[PDB]
Amino acid sequence: CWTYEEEYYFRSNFLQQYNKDIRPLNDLSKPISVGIHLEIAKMNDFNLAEGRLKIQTYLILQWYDEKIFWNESTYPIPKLMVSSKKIWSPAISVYYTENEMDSKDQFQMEIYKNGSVHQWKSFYFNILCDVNARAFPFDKYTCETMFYFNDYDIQTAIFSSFRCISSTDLSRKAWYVSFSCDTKIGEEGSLGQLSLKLVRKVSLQCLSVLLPLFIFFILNIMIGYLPIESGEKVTFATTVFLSNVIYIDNLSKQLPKESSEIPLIFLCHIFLAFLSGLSAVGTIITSKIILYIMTFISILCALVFTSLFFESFLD
Amino acid sequence: CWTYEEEYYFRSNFLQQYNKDIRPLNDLSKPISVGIHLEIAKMNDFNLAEGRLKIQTYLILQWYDEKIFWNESTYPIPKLMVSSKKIWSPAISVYYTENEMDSKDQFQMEIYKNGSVHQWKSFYFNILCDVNARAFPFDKYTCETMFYFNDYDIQTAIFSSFRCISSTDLSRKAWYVSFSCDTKIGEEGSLGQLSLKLVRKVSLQCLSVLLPLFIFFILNIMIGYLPIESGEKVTFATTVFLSNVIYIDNLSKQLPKESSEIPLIFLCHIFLAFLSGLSAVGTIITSKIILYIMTFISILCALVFTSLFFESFLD
Amino acid sequence: CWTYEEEYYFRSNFLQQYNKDIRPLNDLSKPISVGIHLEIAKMNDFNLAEGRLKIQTYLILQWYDEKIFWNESTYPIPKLMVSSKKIWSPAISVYYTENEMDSKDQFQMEIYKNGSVHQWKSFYFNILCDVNARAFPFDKYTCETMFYFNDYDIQTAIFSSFRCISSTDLSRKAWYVSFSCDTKIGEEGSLGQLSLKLVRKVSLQCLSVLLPLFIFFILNIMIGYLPIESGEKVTFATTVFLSNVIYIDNLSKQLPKESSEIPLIFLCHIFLAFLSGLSAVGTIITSKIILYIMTFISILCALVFTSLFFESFLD
Amino acid sequence: CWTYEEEYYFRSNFLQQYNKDIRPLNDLSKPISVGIHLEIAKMNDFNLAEGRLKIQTYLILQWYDEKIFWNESTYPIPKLMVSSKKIWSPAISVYYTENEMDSKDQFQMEIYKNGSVHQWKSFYFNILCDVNARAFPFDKYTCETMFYFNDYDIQTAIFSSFRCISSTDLSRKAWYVSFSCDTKIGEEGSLGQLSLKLVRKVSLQCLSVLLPLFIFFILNIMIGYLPIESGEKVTFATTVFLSNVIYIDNLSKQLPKESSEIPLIFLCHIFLAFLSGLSAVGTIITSKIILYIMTFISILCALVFTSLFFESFLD
Amino acid sequence: CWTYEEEYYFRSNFLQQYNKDIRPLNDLSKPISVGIHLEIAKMNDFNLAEGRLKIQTYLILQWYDEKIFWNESTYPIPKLMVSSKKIWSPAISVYYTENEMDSKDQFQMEIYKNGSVHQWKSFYFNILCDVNARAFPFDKYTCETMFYFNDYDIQTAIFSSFRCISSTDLSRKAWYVSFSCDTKIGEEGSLGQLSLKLVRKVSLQCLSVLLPLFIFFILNIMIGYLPIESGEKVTFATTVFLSNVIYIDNLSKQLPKESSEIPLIFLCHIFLAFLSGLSAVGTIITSKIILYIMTFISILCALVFTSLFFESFLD
Ligand SMILES: *[C@@H]1O[C@H](CO)[C@@H](O[C@@H]2O[C@H](CO)[C@@H](O[C@@H]3O[C@H](CO)[C@@H](O)[C@H](O)[C@@H]3O)[C@H](O)[C@H]2NC(C)=O)[C@H](O)[C@H]1NC(C)=O
Ligand SMILES: *[C@@H]1O[C@H](CO)[C@@H](O[C@@H]2O[C@H](CO)[C@@H](O[C@@H]3O[C@H](CO)[C@@H](O)[C@H](O)[C@@H]3O)[C@H](O)[C@H]2NC(C)=O)[C@H](O)[C@H]1NC(C)=O
Ligand SMILES: *[C@@H]1O[C@H](CO)[C@@H](O[C@@H]2O[C@H](CO)[C@@H](O[C@@H]3O[C@H](CO)[C@@H](O)[C@H](O)[C@@H]3O)[C@H](O)[C@H]2NC(C)=O)[C@H](O)[C@H]1NC(C)=O
Ligand SMILES: *[C@@H]1O[C@H](CO)[C@@H](O[C@@H]2O[C@H](CO)[C@@H](O[C@@H]3O[C@H](CO)[C@@H](O)[C@H](O)[C@@H]3O)[C@H](O)[C@H]2NC(C)=O)[C@H](O)[C@H]1NC(C)=O
Ligand SMILES: *[C@@H]1O[C@H](CO)[C@@H](O[C@@H]2O[C@H](CO)[C@@H](O[C@@H]3O[C@H](CO)[C@@H](O)[C@H](O)[C@@H]3O)[C@H](O)[C@H]2NC(C)=O)[C@H](O)[C@H]1NC(C)=O
Ligand SMILES: CC[N+](CC)(CC(=O)Nc1c(C)cccc1C)Cc1ccccc1
Ligand SMILES: CC[N+](CC)(CC(=O)Nc1c(C)cccc1C)Cc1ccccc1
Ligand SMILES: CC[N+](CC)(CC(=O)Nc1c(C)cccc1C)Cc1ccccc1
Ligand SMILES: CC[N+](CC)(CC(=O)Nc1c(C)cccc1C)Cc1ccccc1
Ligand SMILES: CC[N+](CC)(CC(=O)Nc1c(C)cccc1C)Cc1ccccc1
Repeated sequence: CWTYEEEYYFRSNFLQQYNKDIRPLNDLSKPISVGIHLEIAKMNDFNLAEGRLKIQTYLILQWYDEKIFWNESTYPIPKLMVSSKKIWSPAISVYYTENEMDSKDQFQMEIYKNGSVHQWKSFYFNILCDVNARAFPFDKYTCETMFYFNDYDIQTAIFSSFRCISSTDLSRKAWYVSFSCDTKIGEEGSLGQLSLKLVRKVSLQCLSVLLPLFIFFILNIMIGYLPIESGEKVTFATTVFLSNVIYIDNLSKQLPKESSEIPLIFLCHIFLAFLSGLSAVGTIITSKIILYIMTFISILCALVFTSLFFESFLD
Repeated sequence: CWTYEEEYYFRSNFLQQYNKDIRPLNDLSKPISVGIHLEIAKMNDFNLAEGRLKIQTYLILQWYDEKIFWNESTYPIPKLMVSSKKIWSPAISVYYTENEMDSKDQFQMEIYKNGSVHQWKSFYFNILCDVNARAFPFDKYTCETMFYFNDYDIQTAIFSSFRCISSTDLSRKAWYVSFSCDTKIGEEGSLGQLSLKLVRKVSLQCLSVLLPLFIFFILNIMIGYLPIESGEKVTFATTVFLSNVIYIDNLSKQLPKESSEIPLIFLCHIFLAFLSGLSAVGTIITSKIILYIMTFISILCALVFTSLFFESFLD
Repeated sequence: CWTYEEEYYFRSNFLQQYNKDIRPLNDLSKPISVGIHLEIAKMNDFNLAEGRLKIQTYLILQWYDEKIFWNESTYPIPKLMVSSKKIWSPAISVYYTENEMDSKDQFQMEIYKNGSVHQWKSFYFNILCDVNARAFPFDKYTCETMFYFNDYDIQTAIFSSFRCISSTDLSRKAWYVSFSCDTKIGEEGSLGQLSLKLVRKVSLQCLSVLLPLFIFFILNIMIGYLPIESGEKVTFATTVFLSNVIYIDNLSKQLPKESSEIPLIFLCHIFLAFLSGLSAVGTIITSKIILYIMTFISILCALVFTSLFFESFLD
Repeated sequence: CWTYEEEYYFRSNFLQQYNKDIRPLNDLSKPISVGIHLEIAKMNDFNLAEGRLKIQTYLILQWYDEKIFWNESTYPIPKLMVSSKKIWSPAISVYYTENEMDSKDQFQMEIYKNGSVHQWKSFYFNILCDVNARAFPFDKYTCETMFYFNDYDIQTAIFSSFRCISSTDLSRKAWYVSFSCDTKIGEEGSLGQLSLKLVRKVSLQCLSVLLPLFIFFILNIMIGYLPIESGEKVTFATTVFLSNVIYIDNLSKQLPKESSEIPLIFLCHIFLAFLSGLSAVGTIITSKIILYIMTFISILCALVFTSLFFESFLD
Repeated sequence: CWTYEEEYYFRSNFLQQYNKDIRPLNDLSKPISVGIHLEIAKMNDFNLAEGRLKIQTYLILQWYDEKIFWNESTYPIPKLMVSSKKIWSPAISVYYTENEMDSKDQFQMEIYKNGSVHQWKSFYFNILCDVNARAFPFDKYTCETMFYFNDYDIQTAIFSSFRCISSTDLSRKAWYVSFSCDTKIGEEGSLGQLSLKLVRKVSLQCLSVLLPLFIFFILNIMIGYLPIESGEKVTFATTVFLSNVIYIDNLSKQLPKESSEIPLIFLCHIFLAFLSGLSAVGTIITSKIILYIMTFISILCALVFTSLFFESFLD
């Protein structure tokens, strides 16, 4: 039941010989052990096509201050909240986001009688991702980032643990999210790794991108069965060809810009456009002076590519 | 009728033994009760398609400072405005917007003779929303967020109330907005839950989504009654099929992404496309030469989808 | 002809018993009168379709400091420039933009011998607008916001005047701008109201939005006078309908998010698409088993709508 | 060869009776003369269609501090670098960008033995521009802005000079950039006027726009020299009409907004559309059963517009 | 094995006669030598079409503080981490990004017993690039930036070295990146010149602009060898030519904005069009009153352009 006056007197006289610039140890030749417990709360996913996933994480850093220990016999307080600029706290940062991460300290530290210190932090940053889009829509992403100390190497401060959990609502929207994190020993200090794996789901909206690949397909075989007596055919074919190539342009603006392998949808569209153009050329050449063969080739190639797509299919 | 000199003296000598880092209580073993009165002022709606609603709220925090009580006998001032960095105030935040909420303190606190303190705050944040598009064009959105203390748990500071009102303009902008908020007890402290539910008002701007379905329904059913003597029947069937599939492609781009269940319009149109394609395939197979039974069943399937669509109709 | 040393001596000893947190009045029970002179400098109009106009205004606040009066007999200075953080100034803000307006105090206050103080401020904020699109593309907007004190109510500080002017270059670019501003008495203090009225010009570039409609009108009535012999008519028409319904979606994207009345362009496009669909159905049923009648109906409806548009026409 | 110790001693005792809030003059009734030397380094051009050109400029302000003069007899230092918050420097700003210019001071001031002070500044601001698109694609723009003291009027501080230069790599791509600079005298003190004139280059990619102008020209002339025996002439004329109007729309989507006058190419294509439609309706009348007059009118108008276009043609 | 108390005592008494505004030299008439070691970590190339590449670099500045030398005999500390606002550090900046680079000092400095000081910095800035489009899609970019001291010239501070390395993952993604950096001597002090060269990799996705040309080429050369007896030849030529105009319009939207040369592919296409259209004209006009000649010229010039492209062809 500590009253205001004694908490005031304590706060006046509990950092007497304390310098927040010095790691709180009785022997400074050894590292200070900091534990981390991380929770991935949300993902943005806006620029995931360009290779950047904007995620938010919550950290609970825990360490031991060996200079701010007291006992209730003299100060009947079991714990306190102390601002971040009054005592030593470690500065953490993640690779490739130093300049685009505001890092405003707003959560005070919580310090116990025996020196245990807990600090709350939240990071909102881009984690770069590598895209495997051979099967599209069902692209797969792998992401990685490393947390490190802003000022301390392995001989000055070390991550004693690194655990990650999830809010259970990461994978609720069009992603299978699987994470793993553990502490590594980097060249310039102790690092905490964080690896994410995102696998797109089978949403109807994502599969709508297949319909164009259907349309042209129909239109393609639909050049064959037309008024061959009329020259309209060649013109019609040309028209289709144009549309197809234009669509490919628009298509390239959606595909993950840089995949480990070329997506099969693009190859199918290229094949269809090439076949339509050659069909127009062939019909006009015949008019100057194959059907079943063209249909057989189309069927063979399309079935091979669809079989590959089924092979790479996920559920 | 306090003059400038006596208010100057009071301001000089009214925080003598006061530390703003300490909750203003005479017994600190119990939580400080903070009451909140909230008003949802505006909505953005821009990114509601992605699943984020950007709202602005005005908060009136009210608590009791037990160390700044005075009486008019010695200080003829009934109330004062004192800056946010002179006396203790609680820092509030909302889930999932810690790192994208500027939180600039610009309104001073108002303190009465007996310690009653009122503070004004304004938050402008993204409240994540979940979309149900079963009845699209009309969609339903549910949004939720929680307010919490940056620094205090249930044993150090508690929300004694949580009330919300509106500006009477949220309803006007093409949305039925209904909200409900109350104080909860979370795992890590007292929380203020705020829940929003947005339905979409009826607009004549949804003939854009009704007309195509009606016209395509009529065209599709009219394929049965044609100059069946003419082979053009299969031509009409194919052209209608392509038109339907192109419409599917266009439509799928204006449905919400994270839809809980597939919208009914999509099912109606995709089934109509299936029907027309089956009709064309049957016509061509007959020309070159179970189908009828399936078509008969299909019409019933469309009747089922249309009944579900009308059952979910709003006003 | 005051020298550096006497201005130095003055600046050292002219805020002796002054607290910038107190209103500079000899009797603090009465309000402090602050006069405002505003000027709308520029408009953005980028997001005006979404219902937000971004304007920049210049303010000249003028009040009387009843505690910093001096006379040239002792200090040969007629006036001074004193930084904003040395003497009391009122904090002003506007509705619905508290969280997205960066308060950078960069202009010093100008204080005369008799206490008159002038301060320069510049605000850059969104002002929400209500749209009327009954006549489109010649849409009309009404916008409105209020200025208020951050920290003072009617019994503490009051706007003694509120006057606005314009830079004369507001209406030079595709808008007729009319403004009006006066001081009101709000529930929570004195308010300064600012009302804008924007009316779009007749820019011939804007008129191209009517060009697509004309394309269809032609194609539409260009369905009857064709090689009807070729049942394909049905097909051409179905193409037309598809095109119209793919346009209408983009147009709905273009239209103002919400209008007090439904724009006529949308209704006309809906009618044209409907007529095209019925034309297809009619040719189909006729082939299973009007031209001049269809033309008369189209002419009547179009003339009625254009007559309503001309009735609503302004300038 | 001044050592560390004597520079330390100098820095300690060279602002003894110096207030940075007072203009450094021995007679403060007269203005302080500040000289400016500006260099336009880069332009952004991204929003130049909307009328905003984002430019970066480097300023070297020069003035004379009459209170920080010393001689090497007592302080063997010829010049020093002193931070911006130790001595008086003038605050400069530009019109219509006060709220969207960071204005971070990062370059120290260079002060010589006799008081001459040089300061570096870099502005990155939008400068509103007026577009003249009569000649398209060779559109031309004019921009202007003014620099002014944040805190001083003509009787307290004046610009003694205002010179400008370019970066020598400014007009090297797609623009003929010209500049002018002079010291005006407004109602709120001395002003520094900066005027820019941008003229688009003759990049052959832009000349691609002229290809359609000839195509649709060829097509209109071509309508007459065809198998007029076939009534299809109506169909072909309607086709060129529809294509021309569709183009007109697409091009209008490219023309700059708020243009001073309607571009010539727009009128050319409008008249070509009119000619095509007139020919189509004339052929329809012929089928129902002025030609040479229409051809003469069209040739005259098109040749007049082309002569004009080529008259303004640059290079 | 230094304990907390002696490090506290050291930090209290190791900046006794130190001014962080003074370069840490014993003879200040000579420059202070600062070494740099740079690493381009990532690049964004989102706006690379506009000519701006956004790269992130990591710097390790190294210099010698001649005033903070101590020895272990009195202070058993071999090195220390000291904040950036306790001792002198140089301010570095790069050309043309002063106003769009946050520059937050977050990494402390590491100082050794003998005065060697290291500092960590990270810059995230745009580096302007020049585009060569002669080989399309295999465009080549050249970029350059210059690092300099915010406050020091060649007689006050100098870059003793300037070395750059790479993270080895720059070129992993659709770019050949080759850097080079060395120190220069500019007119405003020592400079660090950084040069980049980007050359797009030869993918298959970047070979979908080959097919549209090739096919078109054939089509264009297939206008001559046709059933010339059939007058429809001219109609097919108009169809292909309209396709050509549409494809030219599409392609003009993909080229880099400001290329030094004229993209060869764009040339090929536009020239093929103009000459084929002239051939069709020639045919119709002559009938109103060459084929092989136009085919020969088209082949000659198209092959000349293709060879000109193959010349610079990369892999
Ligand atoms: C320093 O003091 C702190 C708190 O005074 C100690 O931490 C607390 O230690 C107790 C056990 O001594 C923990 O109790 C256990 O908590 C878990 C919750 O995960 C619960 O499941 C168990 O049934 C049990 O109640 C308590 O959680 C823990 N709290 C915190 C915040 O750490 C710490 O152990 C002391 N260290 C030393 C070296 O004395
Ligand atoms: C501490 O002092 C404050 C103000 O001096 C007290 O708050 C005020 O309490 C009075 C009643 O004592 C309230 O009067 C009532 O106001 C309501 C408005 O809802 C009105 O409908 C009633 O007819 C009556 O006039 C007054 O509103 C209220 N004002 C504020 C700003 O809180 C507070 O009760 C005092 N606390 C204690 C423990 O004495
Ligand atoms: C306190 O002192 C200030 C400045 O000495 C007084 O304001 C000034 O008052 C004079 C007249 O007393 C004004 O002169 C007039 O100015 C207008 C411009 O609007 C001009 O058109 C007239 O011909 C005449 O010259 C002067 O403008 C005005 N200046 C300012 C900045 O307010 C103020 O009246 C004094 N107040 C008291 C209570 O004595
Ligand atoms: C106060 O002292 C400063 C520097 O100590 C003087 O500025 C410098 O003045 C000298 C002449 O006294 C200038 O020398 C000339 O420089 C030009 C460069 O344009 C050169 O072409 C000539 O051959 C000659 O060397 C020097 O440039 C100039 N430097 C600067 C940075 O301004 C200033 O004149 C003194 N003022 C008074 C009132 O004594
Ligand atoms: C001032 O003290 C610092 C550190 O005490 C000295 O820097 C260090 O100097 C030693 C040699 O005296 C270097 O050792 C060598 O390091 C290289 C790594 O490149 C290694 O390959 C060699 O086998 C050898 O171990 C050490 O690297 C170096 N460290 C740093 C961070 O620079 C510095 O030389 C002293 N200055 C003077 C003037 O004595
Ligand atoms: C949900 C409360 N939340 C977010 C509002 C995060 C939090 O404690 N989750 C958490 C963590 C971080 C680790 C393990 C287990 C759990 C449940 C509080 C918070 C913590 C640090 C910084 C900011 C907020
Ligand atoms: C409209 C005035 N307004 C916004 C300009 C908000 C305000 O009082 N509404 C309100 C609240 C917040 C609670 C209950 C009842 C009402 C009417 C003032 C304000 C309050 C807090 C923070 C910022 C501004
Ligand atoms: C044009 C000079 N200008 C803008 C550059 C604005 C200014 O005085 N016009 C003004 C105002 C604000 C009210 C009434 C009458 C007039 C002429 C100076 C300025 C004023 C306040 C803040 C920033 C700049
Ligand atoms: C190129 C060096 N540069 C830009 C990196 C600008 C500079 O000296 N050009 C300059 C100026 C500003 C006026 C007249 C003549 C010249 C050559 C240095 C700089 C100057 C001021 C502010 C920031 C940087
Ligand atoms: C990978 C660690 N990293 C980035 C996390 C960069 C780093 O040491 N690479 C580096 C440099 C900068 C120069 C030479 C050799 C190497 C390996 C540390 C770092 C350095 C400066 C600023 C911030 C972080």
